[PDB]
Amino acid sequence: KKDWFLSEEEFKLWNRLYRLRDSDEIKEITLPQVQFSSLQTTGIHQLSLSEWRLWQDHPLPTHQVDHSDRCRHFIGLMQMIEGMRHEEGECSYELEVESYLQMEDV
Amino acid sequence: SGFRKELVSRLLHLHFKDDKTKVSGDALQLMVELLKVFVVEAAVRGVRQAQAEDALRVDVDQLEKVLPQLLLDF
Amino acid sequence: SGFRKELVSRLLHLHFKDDKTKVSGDALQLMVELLKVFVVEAAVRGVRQAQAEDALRVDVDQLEKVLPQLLLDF
Amino acid sequence: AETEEQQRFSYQQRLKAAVHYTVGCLCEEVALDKEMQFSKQTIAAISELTFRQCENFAKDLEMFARHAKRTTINTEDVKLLARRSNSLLKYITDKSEEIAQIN
Amino acid sequence: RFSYQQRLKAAVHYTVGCLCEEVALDKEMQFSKQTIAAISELTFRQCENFAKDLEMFARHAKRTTINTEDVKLLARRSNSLLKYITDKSEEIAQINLE
Repeated sequence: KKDWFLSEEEFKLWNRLYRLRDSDEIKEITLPQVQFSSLQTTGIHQLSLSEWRLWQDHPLPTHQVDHSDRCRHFIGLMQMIEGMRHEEGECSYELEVESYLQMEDV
Repeated sequence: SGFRKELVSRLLHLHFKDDKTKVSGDALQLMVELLKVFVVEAAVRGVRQAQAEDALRVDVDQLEKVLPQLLLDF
Repeated sequence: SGFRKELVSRLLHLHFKDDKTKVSGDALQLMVELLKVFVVEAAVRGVRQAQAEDALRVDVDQLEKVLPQLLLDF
Repeated sequence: AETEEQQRFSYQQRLKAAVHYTVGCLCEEVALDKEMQFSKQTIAAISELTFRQCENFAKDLEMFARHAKRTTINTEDVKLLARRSNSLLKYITDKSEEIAQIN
Repeated sequence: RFSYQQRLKAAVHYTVGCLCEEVALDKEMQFSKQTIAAISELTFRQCENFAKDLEMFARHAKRTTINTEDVKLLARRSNSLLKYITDKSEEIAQINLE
């Protein structure tokens, strides 16, 4: 079934069609590689998960993979955040929930 | 502060799909700690985000920008 | 067109911590399918976003918008 | 059915309220430590987040258990929840060995 | 020249490049060079998570060799994903038997 690596032809194709170069506007594309805070450039584009937050309070188009539960929790959380972004006095969530508090659970 | 074993147990049994599913005493006690770490991570990442914006307090804007990653790291 | 099992097998082995971990031929075939689904899912969803903006080409801006809900779906 | 829903809703709110009270306290400490406050809306968001996140934890634990044939969720499924971060896993495992002793 | 890792990534990059080409022709949309590189990075990193989870999922069931169950646990979050993986297993079982 052929090799794990690119062939001569596939490698030439990659080099001139896909490979990013230093002379390109974006020389490289990176992703967050994140950290846990509580426990302890140029031509480089860091993919952002937060810059399009105002696109997030609605379920986005799907192709073959349905949105998951945590995805819908995320969307619902973005919706809840939109609703209380311009408050506007005492928290709507506080009053919505405080009357159910039972001191035994805490 | 922190969560109580009883509360955490009611939050899990609230979502289980199999009514036969149970949680060991150690597991439940470990969850109490895990939930605490989760809340602090979110709160701390919120502070970070707001500080990177030279903001004075954590509003829902800064919390939004840390949400997706926070959910992915868990 | 897709990923070769020979590559996927070495893609996984690159990240194993234990030098004894192995991958069944069938699980490897499933992982070959899984990786494709992910790539195509990202591509098409980027397309659907470029279409919504009536752009002519999918740029990283269009990709980053579908990213959170993409990663959360996986 | 109309009383079963109102009951399911009340109970949910009871739990939401407890999480919210606890989250508020935990955030109070983070505010003192890092020296910065949280809007009332930020706290409420973190609470709802924690609430919904419990659902993810629950359904995962249950499946991780069934994956190991068990019906009872033990201490090593909880660890599977913290795999993403080495420091996270280390912290939870450090707290796990601790609990075991005394517990 | 290239580190073993770089060649793995270039291989992934090229495959992703071809898959995006199909999508481009099918859906009638062009991809920027950067967008394909981005998806390539996502995929390679997504693969690191898959690999580490399989290993732990298997070791969780006291197994040393990752199996079909571990892959199904990977797609536990999506009905579509799970449905496909299980169906794939079925087609794989049919092809494997005979």
